[PDB]
Amino acid sequence: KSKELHAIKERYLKFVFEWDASEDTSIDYNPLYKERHQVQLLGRGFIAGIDLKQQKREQSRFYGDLMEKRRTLEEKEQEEARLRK
Amino acid sequence: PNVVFIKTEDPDLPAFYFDPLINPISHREPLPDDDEEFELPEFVEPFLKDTPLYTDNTANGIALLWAPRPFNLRSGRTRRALDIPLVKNWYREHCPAGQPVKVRV
Amino acid sequence: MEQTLPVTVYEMDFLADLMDNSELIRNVTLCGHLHHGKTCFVDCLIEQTHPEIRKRYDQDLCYTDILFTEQERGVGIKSTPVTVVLPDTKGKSYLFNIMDTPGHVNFSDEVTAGLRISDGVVLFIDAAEGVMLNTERLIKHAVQERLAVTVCINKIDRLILELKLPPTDAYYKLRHIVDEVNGLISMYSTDENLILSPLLGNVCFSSSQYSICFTLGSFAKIYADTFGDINYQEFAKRLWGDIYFNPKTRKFTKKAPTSSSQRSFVEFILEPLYKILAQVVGDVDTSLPRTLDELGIHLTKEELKLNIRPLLRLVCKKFFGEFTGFVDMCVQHIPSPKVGAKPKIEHTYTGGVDSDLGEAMSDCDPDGPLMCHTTKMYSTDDGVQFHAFGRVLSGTIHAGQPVKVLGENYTLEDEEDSQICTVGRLWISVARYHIEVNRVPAGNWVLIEGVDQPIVKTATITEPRGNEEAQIFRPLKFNTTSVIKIAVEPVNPSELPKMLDGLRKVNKSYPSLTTKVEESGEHVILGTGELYLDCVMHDLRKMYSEIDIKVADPVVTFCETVVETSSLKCFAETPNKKNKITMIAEPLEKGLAEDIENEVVQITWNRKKLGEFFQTKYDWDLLAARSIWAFGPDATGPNILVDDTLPSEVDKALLGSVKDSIVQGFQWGTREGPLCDELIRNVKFKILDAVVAQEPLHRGGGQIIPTARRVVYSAFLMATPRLMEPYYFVEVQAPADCVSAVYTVLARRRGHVTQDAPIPGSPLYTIKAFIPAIDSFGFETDLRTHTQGQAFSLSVFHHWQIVPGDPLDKSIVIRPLEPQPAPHLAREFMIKTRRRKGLSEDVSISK
Amino acid sequence: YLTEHPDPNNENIVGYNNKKCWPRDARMRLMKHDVNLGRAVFWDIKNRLPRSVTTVQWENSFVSVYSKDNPNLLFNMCGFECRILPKCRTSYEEFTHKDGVWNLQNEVTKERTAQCFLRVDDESMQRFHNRVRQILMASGSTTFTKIVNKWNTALIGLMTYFREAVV
Ligand SMILES: Nc1nc2c(ncn2[C@@H]2O[C@H](COP(=O)(O)OP(=O)(O)OP(=O)(O)O)[C@@H](O)[C@H]2O)c(=O)[nH]1
Repeated sequence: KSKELHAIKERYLKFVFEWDASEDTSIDYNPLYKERHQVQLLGRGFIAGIDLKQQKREQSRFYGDLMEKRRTLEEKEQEEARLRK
Repeated sequence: PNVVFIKTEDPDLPAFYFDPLINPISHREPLPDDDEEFELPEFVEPFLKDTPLYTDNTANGIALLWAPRPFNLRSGRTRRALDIPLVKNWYREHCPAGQPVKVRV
Repeated sequence: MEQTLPVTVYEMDFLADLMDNSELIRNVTLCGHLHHGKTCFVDCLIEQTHPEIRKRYDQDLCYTDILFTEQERGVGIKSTPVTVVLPDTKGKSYLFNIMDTPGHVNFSDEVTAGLRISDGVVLFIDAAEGVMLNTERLIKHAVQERLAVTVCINKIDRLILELKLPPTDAYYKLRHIVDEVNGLISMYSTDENLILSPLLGNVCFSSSQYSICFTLGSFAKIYADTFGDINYQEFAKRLWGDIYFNPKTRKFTKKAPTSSSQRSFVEFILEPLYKILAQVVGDVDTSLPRTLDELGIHLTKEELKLNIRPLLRLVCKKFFGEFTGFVDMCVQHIPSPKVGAKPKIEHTYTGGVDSDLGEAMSDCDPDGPLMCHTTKMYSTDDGVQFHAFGRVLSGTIHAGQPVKVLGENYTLEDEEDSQICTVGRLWISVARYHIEVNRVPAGNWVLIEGVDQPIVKTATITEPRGNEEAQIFRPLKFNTTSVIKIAVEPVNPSELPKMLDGLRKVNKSYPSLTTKVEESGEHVILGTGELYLDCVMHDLRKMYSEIDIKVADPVVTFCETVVETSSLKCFAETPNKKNKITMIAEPLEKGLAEDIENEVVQITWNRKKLGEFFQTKYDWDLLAARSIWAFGPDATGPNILVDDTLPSEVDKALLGSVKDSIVQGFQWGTREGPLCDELIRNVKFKILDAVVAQEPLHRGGGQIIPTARRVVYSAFLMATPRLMEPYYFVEVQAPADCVSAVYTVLARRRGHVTQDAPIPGSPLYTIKAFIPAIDSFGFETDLRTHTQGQAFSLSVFHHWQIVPGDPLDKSIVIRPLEPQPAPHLAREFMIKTRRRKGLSEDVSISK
Repeated sequence: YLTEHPDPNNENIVGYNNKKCWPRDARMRLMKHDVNLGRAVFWDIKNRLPRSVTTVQWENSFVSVYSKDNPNLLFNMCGFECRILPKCRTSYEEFTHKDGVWNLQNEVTKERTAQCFLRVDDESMQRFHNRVRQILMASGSTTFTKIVNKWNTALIGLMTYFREAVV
């Protein structure tokens, strides 16, 4: 709120190996531009590099419940069978 | 336009299968009468009828349409080993939240 | 005729001789929601009529997005006409005049400018998405303009190759889309002959990317061509709905033989298509040659080496062929210019169909009086001179012939806006290249040169020294209202004339652009949204004026209204001080301003029907209900004027001598409004005692009109004035996970969610919400950024709602550069708009 | 003025000298009435002087108008860069004792009716900077004491002539 008003007012009125952390962008006041919503990719796509189990633990759990709701008992038991495999 | 490619999870499911991620279709015609004298001749059948609908590599070969290049290819020209960045699509992604400032810079 | 042109399947002499037979011409517009596949419909069609023009393997040449901003922006921004000779199922050839319209909700004025000169519509409906915001809006607009509607359910590979639905559930999805379209059509139209069904040939199934296009009859003709003995027209009548094939008796029943039996569409049309696509994309090395042998398709070895997407396109091209289902659908269900010339004159000609020229035009006779109607103006790449584009409704326009261009204000007594000009050249316009011709008969579309000077938006082009009583065609009525507003000024004020000329040129380009010069010497542009005004400013800077132009912050247009009846009856006397009028102002009943604006009622009605309406619909006594004098600042503006003067109190006959002046004063004072010079909406003005001076030299003229305006202002001001915000209607399509982020983004901009609901057969959701137009700049960017691109919204003007505060309250303290709380938004919006218009600092509330 | 020098396209706002050293809200604000009043005043004053004896060129003047649109009065006097801003006008704020600010007060009623923020003319800063450049550049073989003596002379001159304007 204070930083928002300051933003409006501003708008309208040696060998260094490491990068200086003052060169960084991304320090916003808008909470929509700091706490972005993370893509879930239908709960079946993941990110490159990172450990798969970590992502599977840290995902938003929306689609797990949406399966548990929509999935019928036959599809539920088939999914459980693959899970146990 | 958003791609709605429903990624497959079981190899033991039909390739064409109404996934639970897909919102259900809530069910609910100048047709002629059955007594109308239209007969389909003896040697007439749907076009590919002995051909099975899906094969054991139809689910996998559709997933290859939505693959990143070079995996959405099936032929091409070789590159040099040094001309292939393996992490150039890693840092073209959004700057990850929660990493220390050194990583984001 | 003598112009170098790309090689065509047909020959330009056949095209020139098809234009003289108005039963072989089809004037069609292509429309739909954004990105629903219209461009390559025509593009894939230009390929089949242009052997050397071939789409690049990895990139689609849109061939109709000819401009620059279209090319990198990847949106359709302008309508582009295409003229092609297209063969039918039975090999017959027709001349198709196709108009490719954009599908962004901002650019709908191009759609209306293409609907005017068309006899039918082809609505494109993505098979995965379904029926979206612009699909419904264009359906409403096209059944209103009295056009014959067909439907192309495009992008049906997404059902196979993305959603991977079982063929039967793909059938359910297509049937659901057709049913939604039918429901909308019946919503917006009383008569039932616009029933859409693939059994009537009304609906076509397509996938432009892969060169698929069929109706039921063309697929049945594929069968008939292979197995020669079936009558494909009676086959086609059994290929949709709950009709099943009984293979033992070789007959089609209405009841499924036993169980697990497939409907005829699935069994005979959808399973073959699933199997072609699956064989190509999955088993290309293993068992594709065997099935291509079965279908009778032989690909050379250098072609089976193609990537999977070019291979699929080529295989489907070989199997299906040309787009003769499209031509069948349009030839059967879209009228020829000759047959559709009667609704066209009935609807869009100011002279009425019963006039003599409204009879010579309704025959579409190419030897009659010239009557050409242009709705678009296309700019030569140099950006200097334009070329009008319309259709010849009668007669025949020749190159070199002198014509009489009539403007939009021309009437049969005020003949000053007409102007003689000299047609220079006439081009038949395929999308990219123009084919110069020497004449264009009735029923065709022509690009005219030489008449570009005296027309701003639209025109009626006739013959001089004849056609002495030729009126105009009504100006385009648009889907929306232009609400967003920016002001411009050159950086160096020495070159203002250059920017003024550029503003005139953009006014010609965009059909619904409205550039005006406010009182303060400020030049204002009205637009529909951010993409629209972004492209308008792009053009203004880079095409028509090559100077640097400053842009003000975007704002909206407001409107002024009341919320009770004026406390003390107000009054105003003339400077003569013998004529006295007395009014009070009260708000219109709920839901009447829309009826007045949406021509549900007109004052052209006789007093009997007008009074009967008002009586039965809003509880008015016959006295007042027949007492209505005028309607809003326009002929249809959302305000009424009622005379409650009793015949005993005031001589009704004598009062009638100032009715014609009180009406004008009320119209002008509602056009301006006292608060911030915005329109007045939803206000009822009752006169109470109009003491009239008997002396005609004392009343009438410049004495009574300003008195009427001033009493209008005072009466409006004694009923509690309010401001009004344009409210936008936002539809968002986002995955189920990103639905809550939509709520988070909306709530910060005074947004209020009406509904969220899944998309049948699709993994996505549609959030519909209302947001103030002013609280909307960057809302699309906020939503597409917070969601990492996974949520997308098109927003469109819906209604006018009251700003929370009270505009006339000096107790409110406003700082210069910070957002207000809602309790006093109205006060800020009022005073800042006053400051921007150049008026005083605050109102003078008085009598 | 406009009778003698009409402006059809409102071009009087291009050759207007401003005091670029103050913030944008503390400079002159170039509204049309105020720009025209400044130009009119300058043209009136210039016409009085015969052009043969001496002239006042526009490019070397600065005409600052205080009106309902401009709440600050600005001028450049004897090397100082002053900006008067009345208390009843756009201040709306309690002020502590700032070094550079002069608390002007009415001589009859002893009430703070204004302030006068002070600065150093860009010309004066550049002149001092050039003096120090002469110090360093002309050194060569001089002793260190002479160099520091010249530096102290320059610093004392500047900082005893511009006492609060430096701060
Ligand atoms: N999956 C699929 N994509 C298609 C098909 N046809 C077109 N597309 C793609 O969908 C997008 C639609 O672009 P256009 O066809 O140019 O869009 P439009 O319908 O003209 O609409 P505007 O952008 O408003 O002009 C492009 O990416 C096309 O390549 C189809 O049959 N299937």
